[PDB]
Parts: sequence; C-alpha cells; structure tokens
Amino acid sequence: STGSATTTPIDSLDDAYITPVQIGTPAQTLNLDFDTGSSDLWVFSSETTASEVDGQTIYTPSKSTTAKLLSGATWSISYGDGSSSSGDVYTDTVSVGGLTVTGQAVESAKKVSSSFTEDSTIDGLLGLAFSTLNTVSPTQQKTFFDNAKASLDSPVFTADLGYHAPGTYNFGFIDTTAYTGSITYTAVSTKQGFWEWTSTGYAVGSGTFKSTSIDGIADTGTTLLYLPATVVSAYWAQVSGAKSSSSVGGYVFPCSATLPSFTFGVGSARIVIPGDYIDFGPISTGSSSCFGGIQSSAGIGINIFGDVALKAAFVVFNGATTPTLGFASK
Repeated sequence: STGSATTTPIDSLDDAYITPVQIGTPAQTLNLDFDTGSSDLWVFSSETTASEVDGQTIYTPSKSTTAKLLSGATWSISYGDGSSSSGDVYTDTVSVGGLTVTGQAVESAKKVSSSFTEDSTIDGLLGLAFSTLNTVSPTQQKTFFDNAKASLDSPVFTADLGYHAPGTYNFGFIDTTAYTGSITYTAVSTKQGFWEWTSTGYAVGSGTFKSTSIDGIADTGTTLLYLPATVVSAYWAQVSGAKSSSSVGGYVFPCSATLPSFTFGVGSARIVIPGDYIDFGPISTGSSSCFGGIQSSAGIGINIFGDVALKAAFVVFNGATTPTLGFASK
C-alpha cells in the first residue's frame, strides 16, 4: 500500500504545515501537524476543555462506530517550545492520503496549552519520530508510520514541504519526479528517539564550505533552523545590521536586507536554503525589524533541522531495519 497527502502552510510565514487526516467511521477529517520530532497522534476532541477550544475541528469518538476507549491509558506531552497537551486514548481507524491503519491510538486531548488554543488552524499533531518517544501510559503506543510500515510497498515516508506553497507527504514510495539529481542517504541514530543525523558542514552565501560535523534532528514540527552559536554568528555577520536581541528572543535583521543563502552538507552533497526562506518577517506588525529563520540552538541541547532547512529539500525518512535519511535538491 501507499498514501499521498498534500500539506499546506498555516499562514504566510510557513509557521507550520497542516495535512488532512481521516479519523473514525464515518470519517471525521482533522487537519494535523505532521511532526517528525514527536511520536504522539493527538487531537482536539469532544473531551477538550471547552475554554481551550477556539475554532479547531474536533474528533468526537462517540460518533465513530470504530472508536474504542483504550481503557486506563493516558498521555501527557511537552514540546520544545514550552507547549503541552494531555488526555486519554481511543483506538480508531486513521487514514492519510488513502493509506489506512486500523487500531491506531488516537490520543484525545482533555487539556491543551495556550499556544494550541490560539492556533485555530491546527486540529492536533501526528507524530512521526520513533515510537520509543510515545507518551501513552501504562502501555506505550505506536506511531501511524510504525503501524503502517509492514503494509507499505517500501518502509519509508517522504516530506516535500513547500516555500509559501503546498507540498506533499508520501507513505510507502519515493516519487522520482519530485526531486532533481540524486538522493544522498546518511546514517541515523535512534538513540534519542529522533531522526538524528550528522551534517557534514555549511556555507554562508557564496562563501567557502566549512567541513564540520553538526549532529541534529530532522524535525518537520519545528519552524526554524537551530544550529550552534558559532555557525549562526557566522551567518548573521554577513547581514548588515543583524544582531541577537534578548528582548525579542533571537537574531533580528533590518527588513530592508537581502539575506544570503545558507548551505548545509549531507555527505558530499549540498542543500542550498535560499535567503528568502530565512526571512520570518516583522517582529511585530509594522516593525522594520525582521525575525531570522536561522537561530542558535545553545540552551536547547540539540540542533534542529526544522522547516526552514527541510523545505529546501526532498527528504526521505527511511524506516528500514537500519533507518537512514535521504536528501535531494528539488
């Protein structure tokens, strides 16, 4: 089997991407944030505290003939941006782009933090990291991908995120028309439960490539590119007037700037992030200070190849017995 679903930016900045997902019988379609940095599939629901719902579409298990309470199971998750959610668990039929999993754990939110409430466009998350990170207790649950894997034509999924445009998540096949040149594969460590890999270096603009190992995670659920302070300083030093602002919470730059590109290494291959991808616009409405899309990972504890990086590539998440990651230009 295979699946193919379009993923769409939630706003003009590509802050996140939503993908329609069918849950239950008859289908209830919710728009979920596919997150390769976490491993819970959770939804706004009929159980979510009413004051914490503001425009989201909810899953109502009582209206699904295939929903079953997973008795005694609870979940609770906290994300890197400080947001959180928690609740109880149902199993139900879940389909993505024509690919169906029966008995998928669907984590129903009883509580969500303010950032989730405030984002009316995101009806929940669909985790695509390794199932070892799943938070369901006392019986840990598998991700949608883990459950689908054995049925897939090939044990892979791909992320093809657009810049200010829709893109695609495919399951079970590699669309050879979706990228240019060849795919370069690189080793993954699953030790922390992430799609963790080591980039071979970077360049700023038309500058020379610096060969240096940068361990980080491929994380579709993180907006920006978070890299070591040394690398980030070298990037922003090439932008007149750019500075790190503790009041704003990172590097800002004059909105009048033209940003240089940023290149990262994948083995001997190179992925180029155009400068425009690094522009996250005015820090506040009408400001001439703009927020940067490359930020320091210092104090996160891990480097994160988030959407800014991933949307510059066609990315293969290879879930074979020994997982690997592939990157191609597009």
